[PDB]
Amino acid sequence: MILAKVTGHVVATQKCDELRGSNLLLITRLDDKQQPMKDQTWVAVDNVGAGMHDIVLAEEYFALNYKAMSVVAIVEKVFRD
Amino acid sequence: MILAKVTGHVVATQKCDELRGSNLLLITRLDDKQQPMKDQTWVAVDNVGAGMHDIVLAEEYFALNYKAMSVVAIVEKVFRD
Amino acid sequence: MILAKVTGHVVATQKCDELRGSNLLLITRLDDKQQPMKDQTWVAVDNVGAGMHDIVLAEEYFALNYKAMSVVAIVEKVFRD
Amino acid sequence: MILAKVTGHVVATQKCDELRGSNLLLITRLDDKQQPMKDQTWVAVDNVGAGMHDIVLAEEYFALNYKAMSVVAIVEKVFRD
Amino acid sequence: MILAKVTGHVVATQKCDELRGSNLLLITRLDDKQQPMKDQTWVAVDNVGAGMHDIVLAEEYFALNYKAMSVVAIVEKVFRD
Amino acid sequence: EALGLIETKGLVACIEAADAMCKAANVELIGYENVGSGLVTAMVKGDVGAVNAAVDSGVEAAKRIGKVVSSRVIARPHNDI
Amino acid sequence: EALGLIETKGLVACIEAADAMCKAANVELIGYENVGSGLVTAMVKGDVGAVNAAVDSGVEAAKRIGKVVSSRVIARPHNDIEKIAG
Amino acid sequence: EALGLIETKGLVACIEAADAMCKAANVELIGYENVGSGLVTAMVKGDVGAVNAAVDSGVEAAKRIGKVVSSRVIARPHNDIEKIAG
Amino acid sequence: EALGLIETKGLVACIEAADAMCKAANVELIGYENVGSGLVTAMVKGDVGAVNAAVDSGVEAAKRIGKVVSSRVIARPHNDI
Amino acid sequence: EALGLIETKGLVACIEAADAMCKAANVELIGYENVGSGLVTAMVKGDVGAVNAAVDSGVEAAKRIGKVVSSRVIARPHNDI
Amino acid sequence: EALGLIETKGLVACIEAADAMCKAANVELIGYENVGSGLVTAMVKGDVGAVNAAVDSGVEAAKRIGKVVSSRVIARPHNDIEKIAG
Amino acid sequence: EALGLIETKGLVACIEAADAMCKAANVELIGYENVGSGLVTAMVKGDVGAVNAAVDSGVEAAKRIGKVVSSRVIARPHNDIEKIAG
Amino acid sequence: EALGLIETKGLVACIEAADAMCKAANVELIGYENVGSGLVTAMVKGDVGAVNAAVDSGVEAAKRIGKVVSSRVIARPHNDI
Amino acid sequence: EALGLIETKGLVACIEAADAMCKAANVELIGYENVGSGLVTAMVKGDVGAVNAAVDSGVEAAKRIGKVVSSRVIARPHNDI
Amino acid sequence: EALGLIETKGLVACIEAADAMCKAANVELIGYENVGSGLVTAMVKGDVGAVNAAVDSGVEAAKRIGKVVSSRVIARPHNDIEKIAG
Repeated sequence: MILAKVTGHVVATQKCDELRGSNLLLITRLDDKQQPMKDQTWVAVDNVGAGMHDIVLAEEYFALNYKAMSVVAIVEKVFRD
Repeated sequence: MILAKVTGHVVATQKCDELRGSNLLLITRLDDKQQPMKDQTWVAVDNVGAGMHDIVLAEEYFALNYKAMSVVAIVEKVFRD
Repeated sequence: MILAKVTGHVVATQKCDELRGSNLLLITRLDDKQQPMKDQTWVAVDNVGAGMHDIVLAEEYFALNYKAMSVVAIVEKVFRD
Repeated sequence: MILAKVTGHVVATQKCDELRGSNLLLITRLDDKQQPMKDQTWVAVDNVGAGMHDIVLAEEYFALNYKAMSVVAIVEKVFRD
Repeated sequence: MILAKVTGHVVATQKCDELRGSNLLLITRLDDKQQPMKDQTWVAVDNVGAGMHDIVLAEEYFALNYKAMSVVAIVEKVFRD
Repeated sequence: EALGLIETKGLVACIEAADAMCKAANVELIGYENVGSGLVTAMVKGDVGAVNAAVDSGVEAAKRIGKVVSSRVIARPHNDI
Repeated sequence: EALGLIETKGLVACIEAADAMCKAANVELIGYENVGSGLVTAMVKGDVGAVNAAVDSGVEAAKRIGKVVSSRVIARPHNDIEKIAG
Repeated sequence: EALGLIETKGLVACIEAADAMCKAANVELIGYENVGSGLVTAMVKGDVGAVNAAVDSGVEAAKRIGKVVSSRVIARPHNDIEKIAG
Repeated sequence: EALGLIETKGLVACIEAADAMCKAANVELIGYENVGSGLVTAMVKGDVGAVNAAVDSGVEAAKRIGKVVSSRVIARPHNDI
Repeated sequence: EALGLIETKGLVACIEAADAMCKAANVELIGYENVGSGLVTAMVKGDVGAVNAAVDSGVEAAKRIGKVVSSRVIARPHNDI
Repeated sequence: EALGLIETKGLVACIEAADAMCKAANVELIGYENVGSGLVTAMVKGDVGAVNAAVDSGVEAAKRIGKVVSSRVIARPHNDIEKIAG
Repeated sequence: EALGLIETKGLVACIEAADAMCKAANVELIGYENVGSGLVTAMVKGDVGAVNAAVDSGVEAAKRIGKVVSSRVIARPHNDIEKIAG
Repeated sequence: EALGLIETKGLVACIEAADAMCKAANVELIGYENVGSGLVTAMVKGDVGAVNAAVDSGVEAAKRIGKVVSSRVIARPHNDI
Repeated sequence: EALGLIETKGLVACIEAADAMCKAANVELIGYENVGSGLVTAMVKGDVGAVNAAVDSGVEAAKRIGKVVSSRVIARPHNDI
Repeated sequence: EALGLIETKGLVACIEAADAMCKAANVELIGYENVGSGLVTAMVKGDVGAVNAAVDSGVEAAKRIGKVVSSRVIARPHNDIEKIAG
């Protein structure tokens, strides 16, 4: 997983069937000051109900969505020292 | 998935059989200003009918094409803020 | 695997069910002087009982946690020359 | 897949059995001017009969060679604009 | 696969059971002059009997060791031009 | 602008549906209207590519925790309506 | 902040759910909202961990004397949703 | 812009399909084009979301009185294709 | 230059076949010709490596949504033709 | 602040439980209390998002090596308690 | 440093476990701690490799004459845990 | 450039294969080379797409009157191989 | 220098064998020799690590499209030979 | 320092065992001692975390190609020994 | 350099193995080393490709008249191992 922040969404009409009825969020990886980086954006199939500005936990290939990159957790606290 | 832009195609005659009868597009990853990057090109097996200059949604290994990297969606709107 | 150092933890309440009852550690990749790098942090599902400041051995996708990135070993000695 | 150019070969005597009787080529990823890059070399199990200086289409993990990185196509034309 | 050079080893006592009775080598990726790079070290489960200073052929996830990154070949000659 | 409707049995299933709709695309939520017998209806409006994406998302989320009675997208609604 | 909902048949099972919810965590009760057919809904509001705990306790008390039709926690509602409830 | 096609046996089922399509979305009708054997084809043109919706309604109306042979939406046709239709 | 033909039952299956042909390689589309009984034929022309790739792609796409009656590539067509 | 309890048969299973609890989140451990018949109880206290995460992890770890009799989180404990 | 625990029924099986542990590796014995019902627990402390070896030998000797209820090695205990043992 | 080979029993089936190959694509015929037992081999040379097409037609004509033992296309022969053929 | 031989039935299978041999390692090809009854033999020479790799590759490629009768590596051939 | 022993039937299996031991960790090999009946024993010495790791590795390698009769680690050997 | 080992019952089977090994590749014979019970072992030394080839031929000759107990090639022996053999 990686810590990331939801920064937008994508509206796609012509797409495959494995993606019907799901959200497509822009997911920006954020650095060790909890600040988004540059040129680090992926598209993730939301899975738990995340929205804008929320810090989420985006998982790589396999999450049964089947190998789409999905969001698997909404993060409350990041204790780091 | 990643946001990318179709920038060309590849014509290959001598190839395996898992790839017979499919398109092979050059797929350039584009940055947070919707602008292609440098040295970020992959070859993707088209799956929904994308052509030149179109912003698509390229998926990684497993899309039953079997683990070829394929295009799975043509993007209409990218709302980002 | 990669050599990494535990540098924190993440508290997430709203999350999937494949992650219930497990730790979520911040895992920073460290360089050839055994020193953490910059912008190299992942979130790993602890599996052997690692805590802060411990040098661990973080494994990639598949460790049956199912493809979560988990910690699979606590490192005693790193002989390197 | 990625566009790459065969730049050498590797002779390995002591190796596993999943690799017996196959070629091992050095495969350098080339940039958007069809020119090899720096520090971008992998070892690929040839599968269609590629030799030196040939522009090939190297595929990632799974090609039944079983997850060895193999070459799956020899490229005739790369139309790019 | 990638060309790499064994540069050390790791002694880990508290670890999982999928790793019992195997070597754990530090594996540094080397550049196009056959010279190790910086910050490019992984831990590989030896599989053919490699030791220090030997140029080996380290394979990615799946080698039945099960997805541990293992060494699959000891390299005799690297012809490159 | 287009117009989307979801009809659910009970109010809780309708707030889950309206939450998934409002996160899935850029649509404005008009309001609820219950007609008795436990039937509650949520109504959104926006462009037809967004409204189509929202209604498909809202249906799958409300279906998970309640009964969805009916759904509908009206692309060009009459001015009398 | 998070949002927790319980839906019951009848008002008595909903006052018991709303009483248990407000005792078992630090949450704020927003109010009731019935839609006929005897369905009444309680809405609490607070932090995600508190609201989670409240809804579990409130469903357990209400199910004991009446019928709990559905329950749900929204960890982060859209701002539009905070014009339908309130 | 996108391109939607419906193909029917006979002209009556194609005027009902073309009428339903133009009512149910903001599309433009390009024209009919028959190829003998009673196959007639209608071609609409508009945005992808509209054209999608139109073809679904048009097939639903036409199938009701006649035979719909095939339907198809091309989200982005090649420029060469816009010399065979028009 | 080479010459490729696809013959389909119905016009719709022929525009899907032609669309796939024109995206798969750099071929110029000549035009349709129906001979009655519902048979429609599309004809492309270009280099023989491109035309071979287009016809194989167009056949598979039209096969998906209609009936493909016949296909053929003529590598060196006679000047009388 | 919240309050979490795990009750185990035997002291060893209680120290494994308390070790998992204290590593899983930022909770302070109050102390043990045995009531006879082999029942030992560990008590932590902290915020309700942390205590909920700790008790779930502590239960799974102690379950692995002993018998867990009971567990409980008290979100708002009374001041008399 | 690491922490090793053995738990037995009765004191005799625990003195044999504690004697075997201190002989078979370079560990330090912290003490005994019983909780009634005849359960007695021994705690050793040392490097991970030593403590590992000690617990294996100590369980083997104690199981020979009495009942070993549980054994466990904590490779790196939390600092809070080093206020319950000591 | 690429290299295409057809191998037949007897010379007549090989002149029909070599004739069909040279007609059906822009290839160059290098020559025949027999090795006794009646096996005769034809070798054509040209671009990969042409040579591919030629070998398919050449095998189809030759199989019609005689026996085609084997066929093969080498997309890029090693430079050493272009001293055994020519 | 070492010496490797492959014997195949028919000339076509022998040119496929010799093409795989010459690409697999740095060996010089000596030439063909047929002895009648359809048996053709290819002979390479080089260092014994290269010749061992070439013959193993050539056998597998010719086996795919023809009959391989015999293969052999002679590590130290006599000077009379 | 600790002390590890592996006992094998035959000398060949003992040199494979001692090779795996010496590569697995930083132990110094003392020497062989055969007692007749085909039993040969290899003896290493070093720190107890290293000696452990070595004996587990040496047992699995010698087990592969011969018979391993017995193995043993002595953590604190007596000074008379 | 690499290291090849063959182990046989009896000395005659080992002189035939050692003779075949030295003929069939460019290797150096280090010597014999018996351990009683009639087990005798031959050790050759050379480059990996040579030593590999030698060991295959040596086992094939020795197995023909006697019993080959085990065989093994170490591609890169540890430096400590080159004090037990030599």
